[PDB]
Amino acid sequence: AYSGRKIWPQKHTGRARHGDIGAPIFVGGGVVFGPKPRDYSYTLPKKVRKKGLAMAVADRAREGKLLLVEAFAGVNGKTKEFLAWAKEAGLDGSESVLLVTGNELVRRAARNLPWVVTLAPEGLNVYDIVRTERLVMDLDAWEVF
Amino acid sequence: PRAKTGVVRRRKHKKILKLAKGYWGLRSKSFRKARETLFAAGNYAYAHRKRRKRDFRRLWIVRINAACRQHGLNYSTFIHGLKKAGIEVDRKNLADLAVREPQVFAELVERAKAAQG
Amino acid sequence: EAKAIARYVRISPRKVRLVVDLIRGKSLEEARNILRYTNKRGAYFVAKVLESAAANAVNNHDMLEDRLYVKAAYVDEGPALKRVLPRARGRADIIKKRTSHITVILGEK
Amino acid sequence: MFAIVKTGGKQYRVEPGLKLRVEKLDAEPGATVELPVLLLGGEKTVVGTPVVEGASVVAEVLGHGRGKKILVSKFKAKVQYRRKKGHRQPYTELLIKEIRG
Amino acid sequence: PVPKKKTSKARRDARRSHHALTPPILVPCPECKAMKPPHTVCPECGYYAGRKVLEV
Amino acid sequence: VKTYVPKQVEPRWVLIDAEGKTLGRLATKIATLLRGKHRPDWTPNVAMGDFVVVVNADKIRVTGKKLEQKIYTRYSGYPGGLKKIPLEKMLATHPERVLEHAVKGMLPKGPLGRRLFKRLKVYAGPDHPHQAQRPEKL
RNA sequence: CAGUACCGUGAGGGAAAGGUGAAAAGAACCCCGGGAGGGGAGUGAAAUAGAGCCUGAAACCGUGGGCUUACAAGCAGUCACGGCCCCGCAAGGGGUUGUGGCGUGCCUAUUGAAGCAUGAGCCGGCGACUCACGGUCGUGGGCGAGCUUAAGCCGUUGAG
RNA sequence: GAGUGAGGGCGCGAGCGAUAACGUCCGCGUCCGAGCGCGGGAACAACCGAGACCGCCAGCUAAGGCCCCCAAGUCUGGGCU
RNA sequence: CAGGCGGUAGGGGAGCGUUCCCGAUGCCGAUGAAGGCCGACCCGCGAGGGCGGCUGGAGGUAAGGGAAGUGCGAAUGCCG
Repeated sequence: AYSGRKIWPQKHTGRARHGDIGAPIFVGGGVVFGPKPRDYSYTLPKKVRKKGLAMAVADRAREGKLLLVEAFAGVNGKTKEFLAWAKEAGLDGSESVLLVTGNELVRRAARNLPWVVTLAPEGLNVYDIVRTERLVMDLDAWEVF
Repeated sequence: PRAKTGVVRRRKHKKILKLAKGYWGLRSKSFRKARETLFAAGNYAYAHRKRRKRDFRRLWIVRINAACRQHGLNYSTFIHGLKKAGIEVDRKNLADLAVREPQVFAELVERAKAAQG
Repeated sequence: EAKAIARYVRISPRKVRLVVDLIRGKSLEEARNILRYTNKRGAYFVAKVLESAAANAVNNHDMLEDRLYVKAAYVDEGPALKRVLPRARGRADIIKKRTSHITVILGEK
Repeated sequence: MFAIVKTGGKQYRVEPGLKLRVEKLDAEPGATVELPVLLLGGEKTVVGTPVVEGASVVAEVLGHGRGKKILVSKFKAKVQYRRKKGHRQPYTELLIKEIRG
Repeated sequence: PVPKKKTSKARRDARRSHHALTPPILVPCPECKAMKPPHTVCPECGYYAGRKVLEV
Repeated sequence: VKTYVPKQVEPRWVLIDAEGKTLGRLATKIATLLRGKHRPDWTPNVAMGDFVVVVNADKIRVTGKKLEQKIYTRYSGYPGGLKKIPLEKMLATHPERVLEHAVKGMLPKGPLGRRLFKRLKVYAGPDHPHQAQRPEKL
């Protein structure tokens, strides 16, 4: 704060000791380093970006996985109709699920995917699947060789 | 992420407040003060534990020697009158059978003593 | 039921106290008079007080003079106005001014 | 009339069928009629004889009707910043019902 | 000189009980009802001696 | 929960004394008699006991050679002076007064010590006025 | 409505001070009346809703209540039988205290404390080793003679 | 992975000192400190005993005690004060 | 079941109390979140946790564990 730089007396002083106008004693003075924009940059690899979901879904297949690897629904751009294949398939907002659709097509379509996935590109979101269940894929190749 | 103070402390010292009701000076209106009594009152309440028992105890002791001297006999050796007997009991508290209906004790003299012949 | 007020003063609340315990437990008569005719501040005020008190309490509250007993009041204090005191070597001779407060009450006989 | 014996470092006496407390001791609720030994009686309307023990071939009908309850206490060190409490207390307490001998 | 502590309210009312307001006095009057105090003048009863305000 | 509180007592009464009572020596177990010795209901907190006296107490069992061999002094001075008096003195000054002291040395104390004392009639009668009992024990 | 009040001589230096409500709808009227500051009424879901008004604790306030007290000695509180006013049919639960017992506190220093060796206004409220990076022993692990890629580039709402 | 030498009281060996000090240096033993929580000690950490969560209107004994202010024979002698 | 248990610094075991995360297009919630005054029941050795009443006036975040400007009587401290 470029403080008034040094101030009061000594010996006597306002009884209370001091010299440094940094006064880290009030609700506006210096203190300590609690945060730091350094939200710390730690991480890992793909040598695990794999194994994880492996064992997970297996048991999530004992749940009811499946995944046409590529299925229609209709206008692939009109939300409703997509779900029309939700029912003509066997799903309904309850036990949650997700999926990978590498095409803008159903993307610029699935719009608001509550209780559901609506992916397309690739980032991987296992977690949210935890709060969900079943699912579908875009070719084993799309997942990654 | 941010964090402050708030209400925590007061509570921790409010406990005292409640336990302090009835005390005199600051000991009835202070966290560091009443705190400082939870120590006196505290330790002395508990502590006064051995105290309280140590009280009602010997209290028995005398009232006992008191009228036992009436019938004649007296403590120490008296207790013996019990030993030379055949067992030993009464928890000098029960020895209240002198408070209400003592001639009960009377025989007890005849008891203890008689072992010496 | 025979009541008024006693707040928003400019001075010493403890100086009132006994002025009331002086005329507590009495009756409308007692107080109104005696004290009204008793020097040393307080008077000129507690006065206008009792006038409005039972004036309405015997208005939009319908009471009865003469019988209105002197319940009591609420010996209490108020706010202040700040002003420091100069001195030798411009020291710290400081203060303000305690105003006063308290309550007004009598009843139906 | 009165009567007397004990219950583990605690000598008691009674009259008819009263009961309050004296810690806890095994044997389910008060569905049983448990009873130990004794020593004197009550020099009055019926007696006048203690002697060596007395609990020889003689006991006392101590009814049950359990009601075991968890009480409370309250501790803390206290000295010179060595008051390390963080520990109140309870203690046992059984509720049953006597009879006699 | 100078002390070093804080005042006690106990001693508060203690030494100040003798402050129990000692109320003034008063008496009757003649004509109307100017119940005046030991030697005074008021137009509530006027009087009948020297001559001040009014009487009836 | 045995208590012992009988709900009051109302102390006893008795009488005694003669040229053959060893002053002081007796004292001790004397008061230890009033408070409520024979008083079973004796709940140390309450103040029972009796109500006793000592007539022809003047000069009673002159004890031993305490005479001249003891200066009953406890009256502390103020400017630099208190009191003294030995045996061949007090023995004189209110014989009753005297005896009082001898014991006064040890005695009990507190709201209780005080009360159990109230009843301390003595002197050198015999015959204890304002009486209303006195089962004297030799 | 502060870089102001303000303190300065310059430089300089620096304050306090957000919160009625859905809507001011912001008080009509008439008896206290010095304007002030009152009571009613009304609006008003809400006046323990009205202008240092949000909700409003705490130090400091007694009205007024209840239990205490003028032989009396004390870190004071405690433990004890007892009595003394609310509540439970009962069991008791209470509040307080008589006396009796019992009682050297508290926060910092050191052969050595309670201590007139310091500090302690008082209550509230703010207050102190993360973390970066860097070094280095353990821990669930995976790979495991093998075991780990920066700075970018497509791409990432996001992610990658 | 941390304290660490600013210890001292007692007793003994022993040097200091006017067998001068609740002192100094060591040794050592010691326990206080760190056991100012017991108890005795009349009141007083370092001297003796005794080393610590419940409940106790429970009992046995060591230090240590039995006229008083509070506990248990003004016991028994048998003398000697 | 023998045992252990005072114990300054130090060094372990946890647990507890204390503000963002997803859970939060899940769930209480005006027959109330939240503050509170009160609670003399229950659960917590404790940490506390409750747990229910009356004043209280607009939101809360489950199990879980994932992050920590706190776990503040005080320093003749800052301030009010």
